[PDB]
Amino acid sequence: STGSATTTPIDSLDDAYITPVQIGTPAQTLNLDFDTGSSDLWVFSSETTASEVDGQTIYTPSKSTTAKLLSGATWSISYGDGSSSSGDVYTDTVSVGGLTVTGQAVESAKKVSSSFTEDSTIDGLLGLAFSTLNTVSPTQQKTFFDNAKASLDSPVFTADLGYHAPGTYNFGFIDTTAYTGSITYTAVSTKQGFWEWTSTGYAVGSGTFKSTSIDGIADTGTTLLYLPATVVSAYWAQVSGAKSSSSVGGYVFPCSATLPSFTFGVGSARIVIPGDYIDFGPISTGSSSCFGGIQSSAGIGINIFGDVALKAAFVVFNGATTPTLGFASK
Repeated sequence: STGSATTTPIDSLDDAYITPVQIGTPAQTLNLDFDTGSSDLWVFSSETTASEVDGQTIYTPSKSTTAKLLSGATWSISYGDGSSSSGDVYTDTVSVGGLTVTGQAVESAKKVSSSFTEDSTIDGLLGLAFSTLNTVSPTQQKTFFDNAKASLDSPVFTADLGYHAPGTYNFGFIDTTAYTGSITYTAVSTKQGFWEWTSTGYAVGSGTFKSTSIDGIADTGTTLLYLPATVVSAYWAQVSGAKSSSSVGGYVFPCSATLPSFTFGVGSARIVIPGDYIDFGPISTGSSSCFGGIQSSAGIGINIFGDVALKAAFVVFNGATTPTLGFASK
């Protein structure tokens, strides 16, 4: 089997992407944030504290003839950005882009933190990291991809995120028309439960490539590109007037600037992030200070290849017995 679903930016900055997912019988379609940095499929629901729901579409398990309470199971997750959610668990039928899993754990939120309530466009998350990170207790549950894997034509999914435009998540096949050149594959460590890999270096604009190992994770659920402070300083030094602002929380730059590109290495291959992808717009409405899309990972504890980096590539998440990651230009 295969599946193919369009993923759409939630706003004009590409802050996140939502993908429609069918849950239950008859189908209840919710728009979920596909997240290669976590391993829980959770949804706003009829059980979510009413004051914490503000415009999201909710899953109502009592209206699904295939929903079953997973007796005794609870979940609670805290994400790297300080957000959180928790609740109980149903199993139900879940379909993405024509690919159907029966008996998928659907984690129903009883509580969500403020940033989730404030994002009316995101009805929940669909985790695509390794199932070892799933938070369901006392019986850990499998991700949608892990449940689908055995049935897929090939044990892979691909992320093709758009810049200021829709893109695609495919399951079970590699669309050879969706990228240019060849796909370069690179080793993955699953020891922390993430799609963790080592970039071979970077370049700023038209500058020379610096060969240096940069360990990090491919995280579709993170908006920006978080890299070591040395690398980030080298980038912003090429933008007149750019500076790190403690009050704003990162590097800012004059909105009148033209940003240089940023290249990262994948083996001997190179992925180029155009300068425009690094512009996240005014820090507040009407400001002439703009927020940068490349930020320091110091204090996060890990480097993160988030959407800014991933949307410059066609990315293969190869879930074979020994997982690997593939990157192609597009």
